[PDB]
Amino acid sequence: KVFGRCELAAAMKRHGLDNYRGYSLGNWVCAAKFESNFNTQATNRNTDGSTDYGILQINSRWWCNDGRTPGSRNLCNIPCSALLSSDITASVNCAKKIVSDGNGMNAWVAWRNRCKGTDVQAWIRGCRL
Ligand SMILES: [Cl-]
Ligand SMILES: [Cl-]
Ligand SMILES: [Cl-]
Ligand SMILES: [Cl-]
Ligand SMILES: [Cl-]
Ligand code: NA
Repeated sequence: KVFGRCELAAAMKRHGLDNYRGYSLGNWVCAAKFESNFNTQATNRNTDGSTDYGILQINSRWWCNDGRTPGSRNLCNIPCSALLSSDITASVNCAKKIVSDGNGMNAWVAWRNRCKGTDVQAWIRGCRL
């Protein structure tokens, strides 16, 4: 599923991601825009052999099991394919664990490079929230 901007903002808010660990909704919508272009089915292979999955490009190196990242962990205790569903529940719950692990949203390199320090509120402007 490819979300619309306001549609994703509404879903993220409903799942309690807005202001989670101090990060406003705009930060999460911005991260998703540049990680996946709002596409739940997004996948990308990393140089080390792991793969990033879903709307927030969660890495099989640490967080999910895809059966093909030898030596990796599964800290969210989910198949990586669950991160590709049209329902973003699994992605949100995993993202909450990632952003809680000490480095905040810096875990998402696209957020650090393209969202951090910018007018992130622009990403939710105009939406009926
Ligand atoms: Cl915001
Ligand atoms: Cl594996
Ligand atoms: Cl393969
Ligand atoms: Cl959803
Ligand atoms: Cl933080
Ligand atoms: Na894994």
